[PDB]
Amino acid sequence: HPALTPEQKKELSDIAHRIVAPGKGILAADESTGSIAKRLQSIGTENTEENRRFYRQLLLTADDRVNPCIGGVILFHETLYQKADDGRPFPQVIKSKGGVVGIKVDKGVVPLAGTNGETTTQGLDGLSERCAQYKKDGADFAKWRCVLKIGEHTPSALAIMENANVLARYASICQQNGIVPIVEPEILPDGDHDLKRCQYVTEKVLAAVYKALSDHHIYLEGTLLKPNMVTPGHACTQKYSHEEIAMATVTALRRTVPPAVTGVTFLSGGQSEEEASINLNAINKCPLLKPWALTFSYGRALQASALKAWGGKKENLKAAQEEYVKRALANSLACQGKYTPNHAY
Amino acid sequence: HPALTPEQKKELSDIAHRIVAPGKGILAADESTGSIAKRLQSIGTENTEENRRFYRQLLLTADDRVNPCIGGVILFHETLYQKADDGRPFPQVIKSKGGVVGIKVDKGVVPLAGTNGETTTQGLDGLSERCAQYKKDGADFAKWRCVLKIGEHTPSALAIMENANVLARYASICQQNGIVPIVEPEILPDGDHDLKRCQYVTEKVLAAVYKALSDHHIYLEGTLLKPNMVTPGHACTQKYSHEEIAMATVTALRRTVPPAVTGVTFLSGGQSEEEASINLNAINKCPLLKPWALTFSYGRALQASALKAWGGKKENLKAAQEEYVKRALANSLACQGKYTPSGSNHAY
Amino acid sequence: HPALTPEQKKELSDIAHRIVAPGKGILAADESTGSIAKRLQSIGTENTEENRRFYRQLLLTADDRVNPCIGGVILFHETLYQKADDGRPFPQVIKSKGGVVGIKVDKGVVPLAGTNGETTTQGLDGLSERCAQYKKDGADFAKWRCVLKIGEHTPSALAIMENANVLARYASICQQNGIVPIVEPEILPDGDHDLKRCQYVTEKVLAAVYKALSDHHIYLEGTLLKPNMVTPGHACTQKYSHEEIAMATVTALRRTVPPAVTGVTFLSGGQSEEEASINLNAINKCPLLKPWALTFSYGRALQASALKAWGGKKENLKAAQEEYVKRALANSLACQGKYTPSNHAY
Amino acid sequence: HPALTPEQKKELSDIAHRIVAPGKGILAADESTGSIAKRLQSIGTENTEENRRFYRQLLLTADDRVNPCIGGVILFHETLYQKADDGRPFPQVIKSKGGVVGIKVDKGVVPLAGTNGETTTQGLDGLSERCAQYKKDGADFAKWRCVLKIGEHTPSALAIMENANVLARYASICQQNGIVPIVEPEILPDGDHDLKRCQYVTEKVLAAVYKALSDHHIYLEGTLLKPNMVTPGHACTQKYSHEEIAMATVTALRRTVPPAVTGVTFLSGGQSEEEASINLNAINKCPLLKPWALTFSYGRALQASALKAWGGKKENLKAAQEEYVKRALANSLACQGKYTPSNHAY
Ligand SMILES: O=P(O)(O)Oc1ccc2cc(OP(=O)(O)O)ccc2c1
Ligand SMILES: O=P(O)(O)Oc1ccc2cc(OP(=O)(O)O)ccc2c1
Ligand SMILES: O=P(O)(O)Oc1ccc2cc(OP(=O)(O)O)ccc2c1
Ligand SMILES: O=P(O)(O)Oc1ccc2cc(OP(=O)(O)O)ccc2c1
Repeated sequence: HPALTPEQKKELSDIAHRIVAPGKGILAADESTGSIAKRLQSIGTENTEENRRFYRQLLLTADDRVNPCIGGVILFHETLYQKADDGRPFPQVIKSKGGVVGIKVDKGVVPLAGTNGETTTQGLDGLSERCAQYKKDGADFAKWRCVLKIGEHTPSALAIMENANVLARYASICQQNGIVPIVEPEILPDGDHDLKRCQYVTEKVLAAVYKALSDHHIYLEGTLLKPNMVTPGHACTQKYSHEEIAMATVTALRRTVPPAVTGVTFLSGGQSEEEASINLNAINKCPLLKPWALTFSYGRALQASALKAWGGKKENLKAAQEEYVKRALANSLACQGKYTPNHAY
Repeated sequence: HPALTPEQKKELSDIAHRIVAPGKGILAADESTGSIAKRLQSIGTENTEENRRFYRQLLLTADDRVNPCIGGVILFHETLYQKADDGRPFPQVIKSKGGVVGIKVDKGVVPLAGTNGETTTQGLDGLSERCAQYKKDGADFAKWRCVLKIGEHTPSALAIMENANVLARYASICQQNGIVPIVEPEILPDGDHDLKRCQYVTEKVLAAVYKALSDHHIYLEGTLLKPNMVTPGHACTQKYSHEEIAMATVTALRRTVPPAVTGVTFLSGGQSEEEASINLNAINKCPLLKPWALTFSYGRALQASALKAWGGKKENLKAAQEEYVKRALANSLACQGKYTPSGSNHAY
Repeated sequence: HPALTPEQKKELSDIAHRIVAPGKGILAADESTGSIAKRLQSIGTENTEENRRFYRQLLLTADDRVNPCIGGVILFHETLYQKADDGRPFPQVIKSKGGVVGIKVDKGVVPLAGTNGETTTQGLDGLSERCAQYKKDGADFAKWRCVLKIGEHTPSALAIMENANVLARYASICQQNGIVPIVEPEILPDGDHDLKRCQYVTEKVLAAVYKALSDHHIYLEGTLLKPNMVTPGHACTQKYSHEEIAMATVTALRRTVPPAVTGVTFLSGGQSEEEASINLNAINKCPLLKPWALTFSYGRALQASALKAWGGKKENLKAAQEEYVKRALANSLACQGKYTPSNHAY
Repeated sequence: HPALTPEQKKELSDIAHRIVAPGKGILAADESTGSIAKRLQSIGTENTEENRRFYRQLLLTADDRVNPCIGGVILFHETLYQKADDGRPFPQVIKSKGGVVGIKVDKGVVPLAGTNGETTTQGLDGLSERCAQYKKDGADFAKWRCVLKIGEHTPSALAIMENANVLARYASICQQNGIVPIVEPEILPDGDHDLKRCQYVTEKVLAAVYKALSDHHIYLEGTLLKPNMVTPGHACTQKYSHEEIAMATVTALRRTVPPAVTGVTFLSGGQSEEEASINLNAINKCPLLKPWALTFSYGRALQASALKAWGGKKENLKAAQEEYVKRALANSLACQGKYTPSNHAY
């Protein structure tokens, strides 16, 4: 009673490797209806199904310069079943440009009673049947987001254990259905903590994640990790260089992520488009041994400038697509250490 | 940042105590559509909504002799929103007879990959909103069933840990919504294992359950436990007395269940009606100290003869209700150690 | 492959029940040489082997009024091999008065690196052989003390897990050698935390303790628990009644201690002689259901006045023994709820 | 509350890297008195301190061809304080040849009650003081051996958790004293299980080991791992190539051992001299990515021919040393993948 056959393992490993192939990263376009509404609101655009469709089309149909930059695209359920103006389903559009289609499958955070505002994430019910259908409809990987926060009593032992366990359940169900799970334990940058505190918490969270994945018999070669970079908190007064951020990030990963993991696809969080590229580039130039692909799974850091240039106006299509292409090319170079605009750990 | 206020704790504790008050147990009538279908096929009756309504009505409207016997009734979702012939919602029927209304909220078992046929249970998604709605609609306690199996390499560490964890998540969400959770970690009797193997596994499962409930800040006084009795496997060749089953059961509970737990409501599993009554009565006569109510949460051990006597025929209503009443009375006496058919310590 | 046979289980259960039989508790006299030195220093007495022997003799040979009060006596290694003036080994003196002999077997606390001053406890190496010898030499139960502290980031997950685990190892070894283990996870009263914080930490620690005992296959009927009472911190500004202390303590125990545990023998900690008796009495009068004996395992709360009355002078023997008898009698009444000098909010 | 300062970290990391520098491995000569007795008995030699000293001297004073092969030497306590014929302490002999001195610090296995013959390991009591003394006396790394067995119900959850936890306690204490800990969770080859069963158990054990090291705040860059290679059981009838053994071994390590671990020093266990060299060579030629040194920490695989050529006779000194030197050279090439005498299926 092994969880997976050699054939199933090969399929998962091959998918995971395609997504993070050299020079490639992930466009994270899986904002739910409530979250994308706030993005559209920031440009005074109504949150209609058509406006959401057109915006996703804008990103997915950028010119072929993005093909070598984008190994995967994460979609929200609605977008997976939408079509471009030429009638092609968006999964077909993505594949025709050399991309793997991903689907976000979690159903949001819920409060953990007895904690200081901590959450876990729901979405396991009927997940297997959903994954089998998503697989039939063109998806080959999935995403599940857990959220943790650095504070006085947080993240607590309960929150670390519970989020690690539910990530492992999600990963197990995905792999039974031919879907590569992206494991996203995000530690929010909120607060005034410093770099080494983020590093400490990240190390503890990731140790818990991989012990849980082991307990649940997860095939690591058929997974990806989507962590926060190790950074000071948003309100931290002490300032750090990108090389220090890179060193703390790579050290934390080296202390917790088994080499069998196929790749690490960083979330951009609250970083600017340039900051996310500079940090990712510094991570890839960090002189330590890094036995996994180190690339991007960016939302805002790929979309910010495209969203503004668009402004909800059809005539700004080309201008908006150019901004996205410029960030896709930048981060493709960053994940190779080719982008130009220690014992203390 | 405590999970619950003193007012919320009092509500949950008062509910839990009402359900298992002396002489009272639970009617477990929460079979899902697929499971009740098998019950109806066994008496050649069609599985229609009306036949399900009629059958549930048959149990819930039995004469007032059941009132001091039934502290609680577990319903399936459909039944919570059905009505008796007089137009009364079934929850109002139950309450008017002194019972607390329960709702089963799990969404069935699912396979754990990498195990020898082991499962966990799903049903957490949107559970808080469901509990708030069920509370509004008259439910005060809930049920969630996890299933474990004694076998070669089972129950495994993973299966024990995961089922305990999901039970604790369910219990936490229930208590946030004023619903008393019934925690049901059922160890099936399938297999040829002997009595002391069942006792060992039951002790290990219950220790994991209560550590998980602690980790998730569960208020034990506002919970009930629905375990298997400790019995040999169905295929075991060695035979045991009811006194030995009782001693093994009470010993396992005394080694694992904190006295703050308000009550233990046993499942009947594959036991016959009489066997389940005799065993419960022996459990209550066991001379060891037992700091929780020890009563019943019975499905087939309350229903089997009523279902048969009914046979799907409206003219058999009174005869079917009489069979149910008889088992309700029997088990009311058994959960007091007062049941009669007339109506070594360190070896464990 | 059960850990114990029915015969080994009966032996352990019988011992545990003798120690905590109704009206009985434990004299904890197992201060090591460095700790008893501070006690003798407090009365201007030199810390010699003979002064330690004499002081322990004073306690162990008090008159027969203590016999129904004292179910057990915990000794330090040295004392287990000392003799009274009549030539009798101290274990024989204890047994002759109806007491079970206990031996402290831990080797003190050690720091946990990476923690905010937290410790675990050492003493497992060669413990099985030590237990076998102690059993031959008249001991039937043992004691092992872990120490946890309430503070900003303490007790940490690491400290709770590690102390629970080492207690389980100790208990397992003891039970293989016919010794009933007393499991002592002391949460110190140091600090300004309030009563509900102590209750919260005590509930979490004891849940960890009993999960570890389960994982290690410990026979609970052949164990005793020696916990702190649930009290405010020593420096807490909010004040509480003995009844609140009792309610918080009994509630924490009811939420964590399986009924199979044979007895709970409270440590006195920093409490005065009278405070420790009043609190134990209030615990036994608490109206909730308590399915285990609730009695005492007291050091200073049985010894403080005896030590002062002695003052190191052999001519104060009887006066000092009288002070210990008075506290033994007080606490025997208290563990029955017979001593006189909403639960949903917990 | 960080466990170590940057300076303490630098020292441990520097030591760890010196031991497993390219081409180098470890001579494991830390057999205790009882275990070396079995070795000497197999060559008809009396187990006296002098014969133990002479045999250890024979190994430690082998000619300078072993200097680039031997990065560290593990000694038993007795040997750390013995001297060569010329009066030089053995630690000075080792260092004068470019070797780091190691000390075995565990006190052997003890049974876990309630298990099917499983053990944990003892040795924590007073370990901090022992480590500080050993550091003073020339040791810079240590070894602690836990033993697990593949059987019907083994290794159990209890055995895995407890051995991982005690290994982490040992590692923590070592690092507080400037000693690099070698963590040895040996899964025995006993039994008739196949290669994938060993791989499965090895992955589960190592995942538990590294979670425990994380919980105890262990600095992984200042540690080494001494695991079993992944092999079929001794009584398994199915046959495997060295390339399959290598693939299963590297796959297991890639799934569990964080890249920050400085090196993996395989135990030889029951393997012959040639088999252990050939397997280590195939491990280093395995085409998968390996972010740690993969070298040897060998006892009998370095000593077997030398012990037999010696036969307890002083006049066989040079013939015996020659056999040891030949195996040090062989394994130095093997840990470089230069010794000569589908992946989804794992
Ligand atoms: O809860 P929902 O809004 O439905 O899901 C989310 C939540 C956060 C996200 C963040 C993203 O950017 P990045 O931080 O991954 O780079 C991209 C997509 C995201 C989708
Ligand atoms: O999965 P479902 O069938 O929908 O839910 C179930 C499963 C098992 C049951 C067993 C019962 O009898 P007892 O074993 O509690 O006495 C009573 C109700 C039950 C309901
Ligand atoms: O560390 P050592 O000194 O060797 O052992 C101790 C430590 C604390 C003690 C406290 C006591 O009083 P109580 O708290 O048990 O009532 C009695 C004996 C004690 C012995
Ligand atoms: O129990 P003790 O005898 O005191 O210690 C041991 C036990 C096993 C050993 C195995 C060795 O060979 P290898 O398996 O490390 O290659 C070398 C030294 C060993 C020492």
